[PDB]
Amino acid sequence: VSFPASVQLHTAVEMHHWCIPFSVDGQPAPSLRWLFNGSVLNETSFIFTEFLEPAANETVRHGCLRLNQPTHVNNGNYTLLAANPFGQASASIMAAFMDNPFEFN
Repeated sequence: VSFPASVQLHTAVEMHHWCIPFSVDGQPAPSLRWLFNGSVLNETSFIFTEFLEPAANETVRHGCLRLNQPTHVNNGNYTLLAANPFGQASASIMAAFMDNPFEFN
């Protein structure tokens, strides 16, 4: 069972944590939904919505659709849809996180 403490460090590396910045306003507070290339994007533990802190001033809410482990499969068009009783809005953005994989001939 019992033995001495051992430890090991490696070369520091930058992760590929990305953020698609967004702002959302409306009262009552709207609901959000994302689309990836036109279809519902279901949030996982590696792709999820995250809000920044509320200013104390405005009604807006700022945040990120965070992507912690993106690869070329995640390259595409992203849309955020918001809706409240008084109206519905949408905004598109194209994003690329990694080049497309090399293919031989």
